[PDB]
Amino acid sequence: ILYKTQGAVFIDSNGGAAVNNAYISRLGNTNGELEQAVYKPAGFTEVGDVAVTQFAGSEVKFNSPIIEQASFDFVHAGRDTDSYGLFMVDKPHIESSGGKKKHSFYLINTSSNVTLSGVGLSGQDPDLDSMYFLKNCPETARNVVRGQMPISGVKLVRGTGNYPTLVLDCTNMGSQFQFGEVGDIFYIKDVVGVKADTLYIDPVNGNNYNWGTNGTKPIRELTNIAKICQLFRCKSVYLNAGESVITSNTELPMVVFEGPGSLKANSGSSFLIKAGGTLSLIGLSGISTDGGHMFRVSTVEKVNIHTNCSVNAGAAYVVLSEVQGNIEYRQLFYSVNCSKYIGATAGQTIAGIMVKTATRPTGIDAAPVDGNVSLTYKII
Amino acid sequence: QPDGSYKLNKDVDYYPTGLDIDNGDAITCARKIDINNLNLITAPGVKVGVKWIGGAGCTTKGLSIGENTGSDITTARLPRVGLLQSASWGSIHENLRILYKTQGAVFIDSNGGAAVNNAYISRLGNTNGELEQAVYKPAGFTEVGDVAVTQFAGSEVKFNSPIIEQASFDFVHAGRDTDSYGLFMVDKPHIESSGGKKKHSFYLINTSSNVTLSGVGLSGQDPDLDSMYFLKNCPETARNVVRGQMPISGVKLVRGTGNYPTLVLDCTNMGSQFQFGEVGDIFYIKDVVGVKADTLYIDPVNGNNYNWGTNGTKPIRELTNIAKICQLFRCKSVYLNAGESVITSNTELPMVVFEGPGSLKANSGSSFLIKAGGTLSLIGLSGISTDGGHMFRVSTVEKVNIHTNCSVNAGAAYVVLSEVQGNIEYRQLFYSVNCSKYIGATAGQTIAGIMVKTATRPTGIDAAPVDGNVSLTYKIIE
Repeated sequence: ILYKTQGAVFIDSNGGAAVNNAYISRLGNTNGELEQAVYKPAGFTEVGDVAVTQFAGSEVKFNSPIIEQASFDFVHAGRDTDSYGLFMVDKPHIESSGGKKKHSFYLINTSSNVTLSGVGLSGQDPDLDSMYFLKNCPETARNVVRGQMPISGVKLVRGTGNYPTLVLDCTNMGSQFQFGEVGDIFYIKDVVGVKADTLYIDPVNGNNYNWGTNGTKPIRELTNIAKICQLFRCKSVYLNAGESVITSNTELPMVVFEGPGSLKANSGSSFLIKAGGTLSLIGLSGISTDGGHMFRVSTVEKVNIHTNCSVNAGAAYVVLSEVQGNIEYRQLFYSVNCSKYIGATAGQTIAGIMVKTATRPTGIDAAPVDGNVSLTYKII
Repeated sequence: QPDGSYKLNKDVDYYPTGLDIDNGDAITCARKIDINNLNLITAPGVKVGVKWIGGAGCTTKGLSIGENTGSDITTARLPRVGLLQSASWGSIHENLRILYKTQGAVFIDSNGGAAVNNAYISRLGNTNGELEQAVYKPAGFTEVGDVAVTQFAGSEVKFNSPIIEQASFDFVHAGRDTDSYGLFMVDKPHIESSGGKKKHSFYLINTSSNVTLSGVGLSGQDPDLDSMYFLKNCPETARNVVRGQMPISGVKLVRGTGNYPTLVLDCTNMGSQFQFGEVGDIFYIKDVVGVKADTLYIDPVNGNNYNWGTNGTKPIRELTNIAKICQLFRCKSVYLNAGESVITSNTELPMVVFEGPGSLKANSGSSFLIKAGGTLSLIGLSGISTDGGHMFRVSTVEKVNIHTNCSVNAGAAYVVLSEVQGNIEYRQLFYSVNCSKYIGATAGQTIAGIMVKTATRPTGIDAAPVDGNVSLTYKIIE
């Protein structure tokens, strides 16, 4: 199909239908972005030519399509009632002159299974163009990505709606961590068979579009660092120079933090500890808060907090347990300031404390925790 | 031509590249060509059956090349190279049937979106097949032997359910020289060869791949050299993903060259490969999803490092990769068969239960390395000792528990040296222990708890069981 506005449109009942080795191309992409789709689901309101459009419950199988010069390679909506209609594309060969493109898979209220073949791109707008756009896909939906990412860097995903649905299933990422972008990490639901050792943060030069798992492409904010480390099984977080801040309670992953950066909780906010393990701050320029307790622990699992950097909780505590907790805190050298090292909101939390520095609130050597904490050991 | 004119190519070896088209150096005149059931036979010795050059969007169904003349291949009416294809994006070959002598089909340069569906490609028997020298092949492929399917220079043809028979090499595939572009894609290859003669099935050079195994295949008769996969210089960013079902008969999975592992087992149905097959070279496995094993078996006397190690009848021999192997297959324990399992350089131990009659030994001043939190348990072993180095070097800040229920001798060194600001609990149960300190640290404070429950211990350090860089949380002695 050589087309001007839309290549092929698939609507309503098409069960078991197949489209094999299609070759669908606009005649060049000049003014392609100004075409207006004629037959389209109500949820697709974007301007731009569309190679393949599918909606209203249609579930055609697309096997190895070649798609050329399109603003949108695929627009697919699930059925309005129940999101029925799986978007299925196996090894699409997607290309466009000058790298002009808006989205390759614009997916509305739907699930999908796509296998990439290493051929593809994202468009030139550094903000809006992405391989996937997930629009209002429901909580039970899954948009599964297998195969090989393009060799050249792309922005993977953007979306609207309250639920993540993108799944990386052993996706071959190539050099995307270094040269591409995730776009909006919010929309990734889970990741299988893809790992990275370290997440890089840079509050000055970082960019939140980045994956963050390659040092040349750090992210900027702390908002999603627990999510990202959980997804890619990161062992460390590296904080580049400057102050990494939160203004709302934010989870920290249980890993080693290193680098010249510092951590700051503002607006009365706290860092949240939600999983067992060890949190280590090693060699940072420091951590402090402007008035909230520093770490709020909401897990009953064994938590070790290891601070080898400057610590200042002011009038608040280094650790507040919101549950019946089990905590070991160790301060190594540098300095620490707080009214109590550890406290808890109710009836007992067991804790062990070591504070190895002369620069500490000496006056609480004899009473280092509030009444709701009982000590297993105290090494000061 | 030099003068700016154009002449029809009559050169047998010529094929156009994407570059040639763009330069204007070549213009394809092959559009709207369709083949349906053509049988092509050839006098013995003919170089090439079909040149599918520039055939973008052209299609084929039931194209048969080569005659099954008889048992003697040198006299058979078939070409040396069945099919040579380039610049044929969007072409489709259905039910291709090639009987060849040297190379079945060759795909080079731009073939974007091309498919080869249900091909049947076979040499006419494997007699002297190993001596065939491939004619059109990437520079990185220097081996001798016939090749059913060859692909290089950025060609990425989708192979759907091919049947490949009697080949020394089933597939030789190289990624593009500059950027490793060109995914090797084969869904369900049906691979057989008489007398089980074979070099490799997937010889992959500087490339990624996605292969779904269907349950039909083998590896060659050479016990050291023959393996299903050969991964030659695949880059750090490449992945060679293996899905589907392993062959019923044991095979050797993988060998390679280069410094980066790229093979991925993605819910691969291993069948009984742990018991009857071999990994070959564990170095080249990058990661494993949905494949598990409870126990890793080591046998310094009778083991073979080609083995998976996860079945008791096929233990591996050395300790070098036991941490890597336990991480991949999520092993819960390691069984040491009788004998001394030794290291001569610093080697990581997985945080699992070690049992069996074997002993562990660190020679040449080496140490066992503890790099992750959890519990390392040595239960009922014939002992662990070093010839002078610290026994366990801890480089993680996570909670580490060390539980030794066997004889322990670190000599003048420590049982545990923390190289970090550690958090260690050590317990010695019965048997005997010897060391200068149970726990020490390279620097500034490491918290520890210790229990030593045996009378055979260095009693002189009951009072100072750990060095000055370690602070005790509890101490249970006597």
